[PDB]
Amino acid sequence: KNWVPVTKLGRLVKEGKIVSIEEIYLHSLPIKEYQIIDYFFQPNECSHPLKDDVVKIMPVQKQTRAGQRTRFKAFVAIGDGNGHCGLGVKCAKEVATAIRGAIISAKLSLIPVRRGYWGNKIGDPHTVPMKVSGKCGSVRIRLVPAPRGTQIVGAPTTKKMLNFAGIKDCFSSSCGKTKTKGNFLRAIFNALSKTYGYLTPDLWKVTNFDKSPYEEWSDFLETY
Amino acid sequence: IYIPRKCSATSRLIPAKEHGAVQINVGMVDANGVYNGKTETFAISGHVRQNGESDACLNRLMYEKKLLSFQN
Amino acid sequence: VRMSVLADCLKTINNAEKRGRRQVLIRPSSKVVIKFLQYMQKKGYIGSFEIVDDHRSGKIVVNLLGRINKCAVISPRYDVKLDEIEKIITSILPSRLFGHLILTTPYGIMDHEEARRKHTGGKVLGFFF
Amino acid sequence: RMYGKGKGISSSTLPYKRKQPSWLKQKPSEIEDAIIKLAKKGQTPSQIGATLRDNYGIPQVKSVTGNKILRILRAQGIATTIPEDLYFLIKKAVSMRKHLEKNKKDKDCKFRLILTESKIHRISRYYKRKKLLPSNWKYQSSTASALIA
Amino acid sequence: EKSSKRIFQGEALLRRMVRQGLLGENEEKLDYVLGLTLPKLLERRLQTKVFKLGLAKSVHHA
Amino acid sequence: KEESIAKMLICKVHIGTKNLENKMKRYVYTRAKDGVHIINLAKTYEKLQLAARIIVAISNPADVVVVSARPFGSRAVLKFAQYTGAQAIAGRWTPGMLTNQIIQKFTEPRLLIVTDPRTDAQSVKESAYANIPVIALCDSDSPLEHVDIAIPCNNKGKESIALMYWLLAQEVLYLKGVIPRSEPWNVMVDMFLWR
Amino acid sequence: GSGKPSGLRAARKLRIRRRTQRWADKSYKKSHLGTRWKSNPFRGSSHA
RNA sequence: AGCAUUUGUCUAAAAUACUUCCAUUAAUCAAGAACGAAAGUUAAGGGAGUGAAGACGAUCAGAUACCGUCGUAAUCUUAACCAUAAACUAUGCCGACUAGGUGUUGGAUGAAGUGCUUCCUUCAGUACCUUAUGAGAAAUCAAAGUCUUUGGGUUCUGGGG
RNA sequence: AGUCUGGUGCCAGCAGCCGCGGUAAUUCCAGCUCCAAUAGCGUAUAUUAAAAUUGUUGCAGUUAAAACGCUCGUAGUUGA
Repeated sequence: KNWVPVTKLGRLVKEGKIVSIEEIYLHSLPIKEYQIIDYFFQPNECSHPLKDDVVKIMPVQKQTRAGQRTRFKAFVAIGDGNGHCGLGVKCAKEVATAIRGAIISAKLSLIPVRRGYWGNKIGDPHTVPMKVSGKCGSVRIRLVPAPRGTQIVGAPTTKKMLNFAGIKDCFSSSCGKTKTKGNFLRAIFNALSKTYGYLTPDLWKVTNFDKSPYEEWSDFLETY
Repeated sequence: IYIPRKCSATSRLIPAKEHGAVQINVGMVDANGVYNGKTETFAISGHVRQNGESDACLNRLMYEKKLLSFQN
Repeated sequence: VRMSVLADCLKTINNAEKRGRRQVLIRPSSKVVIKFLQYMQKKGYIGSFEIVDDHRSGKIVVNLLGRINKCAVISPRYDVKLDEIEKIITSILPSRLFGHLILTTPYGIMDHEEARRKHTGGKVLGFFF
Repeated sequence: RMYGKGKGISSSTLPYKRKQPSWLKQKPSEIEDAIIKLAKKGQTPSQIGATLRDNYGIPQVKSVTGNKILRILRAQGIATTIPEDLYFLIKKAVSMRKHLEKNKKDKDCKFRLILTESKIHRISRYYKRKKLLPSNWKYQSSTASALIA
Repeated sequence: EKSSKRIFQGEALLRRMVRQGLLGENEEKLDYVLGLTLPKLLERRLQTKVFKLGLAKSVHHA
Repeated sequence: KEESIAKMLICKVHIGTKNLENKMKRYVYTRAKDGVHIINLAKTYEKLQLAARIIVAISNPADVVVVSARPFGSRAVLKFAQYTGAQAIAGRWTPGMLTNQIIQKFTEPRLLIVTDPRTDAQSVKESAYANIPVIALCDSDSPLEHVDIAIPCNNKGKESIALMYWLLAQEVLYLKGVIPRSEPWNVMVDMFLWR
Repeated sequence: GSGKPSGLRAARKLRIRRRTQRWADKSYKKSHLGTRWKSNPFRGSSHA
């Protein structure tokens, strides 16, 4: 709506000098502005609008001279259901505040997962194109693709996370302590992140580069 | 769908959300040593920069491109 | 004591790729190592390699394309039959889409798919992707 | 390294070419004769090779003659029944046992004496397998003086 | 492709699924066999058909 | 060419010293037996021109920031910045300044030019989180980590810093539309430096 | 291997080490030792 | 395990050097064997000092303890034995590959300070400091790295209290 | 799937497990409502998955359990 970005990259997005989040991922630019994501996934106009879910509220306590203080850490999962997941974490003294801060974090956190085929090009992209394994704390979680009709093989937490990411046919497995949920979520998120990190034959081809938004819109960027 | 890109120096793929890797824009000269219109751009991964081999790799790449003559 | 050269050599190549070397010096040299490099060139992983002659043992200097995610050796060199291959690749490879599992079979050293198409089992040497 | 804790690599470098030097164009017979004289004088094959390099100035026999010195001695039928290497090892072990007989409190001498004899057994077993020591042969410390006599 | 068990079993399964009425007109390939869903199997039931034809006014009535 | 090279040669720029970094030895010419390192300087000149080539190719020079912690280098960076239209940053780098979006010094720069990356280390670290290539005037004891462009020089004297920035400024002004390359730039030689 | 032999002829070692080391588990000890049928009064019945 | 006076003797040892010899002799090893601190046992010396036991004076609520003074066994050597210790780099051994700098001990290579001294290059030892887009539960670790992207070889070991 | 109603008051008792009960009980004893599966559903013992907690695939051994005090060595496994 009428919201004000104070970053120049934000202001480019606000005007519409940048078409997609994909370009910002291309030039690997830091995102400290939620409005970019809100503009691109435009709730009533979007093809695949971002869907939220508070996965875990946890008590944590400092302990002090005059007694205990309960703070609340909050983990939230957000996803388009098609290709972009986000995992957001905030600790605050008040639960609803924690949840809102986490949702803002989740939008900033927003990452593209690579979706392809298990094998043959006989339908649409539907799962990770290869193994990814992600570690956080004790827990190392491995996603490995399954053939079609083999949707969401894994634990409930994994099912939800893969659904937000838009992954269908895959096996999940795990090593270490699953029970620690924040690490478990993060380990999944780490694996999803690795998907555009692994090299594939299609990426043997030479790469040549579009120029920076900071050079493409330099005059408008000075002006506004 | 997202298209990732690779480091010029190492061939290595650069992740989407990494936030440290860079694109180095090098201006071509005009005959009297003024800025020409054209610019050659090269992609440097964060790992090489953290190592501090970026200057050496860049020098090797510039020599291959004929943008430096002294090689090393 | 040194035992099989090939595994340490492939780990060295993996380390070299992780480091980002572009070229690397293998101090071991053998017929099987040469065949493996020729095979890696066949599958577009390795470029050119130069074998340097010393009577005691040559050396090999390999130009790397940086495309490797990992190259490794399976020891012991297990026997594997044609229908067993599917289990082995499912275990080893990052995907069924790409990556290459290498055998030695009575039609020569070759990857699993080629061997499978041919039709003979054999011993497993290694893999790369 | 077999028993030591080192791994020192000081050794013979060896040139790339197996061809004769420019300096010496000597006939095979001259090279055999020179070795034969050293052998006859009672020098042992390592000593002969060392002497051939230093005293006679010649690059080593396998390069200038195309055949190993031990093999040349064997071909003329004059090669020693006990190995040079085995002879020195047994001699060192005998020396240690003589010393140990005098001194019973030298633990390191005892430790080395079992170690060296174990090395002799391994070397002996290899020589038996290559058929250079008899099938019935065995090392004994009693007969060791007779062995190197 | 081109395996005797595979082409025999696949042709037989597809024929049978067509006869049961699970598969559509051009649904004759293995990704449609994977494509099947629980409502479609339920739809083959006689009570569902009796409701559908309008013989009864509800599935439970059917 | 050679007159500029000679001015660098008479200047103190090429005097390397003991404790010299591994990476930098391809720019060192020889170890002196007196415990000092001679720097080739010829590669430095061509490399400085490469740095000028990257700087010129930037659409807005006023988004290109110069930095020096050093008291004596502070005037030299400010004068260098004044001519080329850059912002100079002197003394403390407030640690969140590029990264943080509500801080007073909130800045989205295109390129960063560093006086000694040993001294100016916080800016160098921040620059890597902000995806900036980084030019750095590097010395014997200086890191080469993070930075893409390394310029060899002794950076512990005011005249050296000033001469290299002054020469860089002439080269950039020549690459720019400001003045023809045919005639020497006569402005403020021996005069960027501290009082 | 590491802490295990790879060896082609080492199936012998793998069997023997597995056979010896299996006994350390409590459930296994209870299941395969005779004490079960002895000290327990019910001895393979739910009910008595 | 352990090893510090002088000189000699009997012995072993590693690295360096080698256009010297052998020609696969190897690696790790159930069984079995060797060496194995301290204390203890048994026999001779010796019994200085220290000193389990023990004795007194205190101390103290009590003190059979700390503290003070005395003091047998023991400490030491020779001759047997004994066979364990936080017998700890708390990290099995062999083997490759990996990262900088500051050092340091034993050799070899070059040069300049005044043959020698220093420094440079290199080997085999050996620590520290920083760095690990390496690792790990973190402490930390250049090995505890090259390990769900899991297989260099091997012995031994553990399976909740 | 209930901050539902009375009675009991570390008692009676329940509850694989964590726990509830010592006076304004959401865990007991009833009652009410709700929920799950259903002509079947509890309970126990046996056994598999779970368990990459016996580990070929596929464990762990600096500090959590675990490198034989140390070395040689036959069987053994491995051997450019």
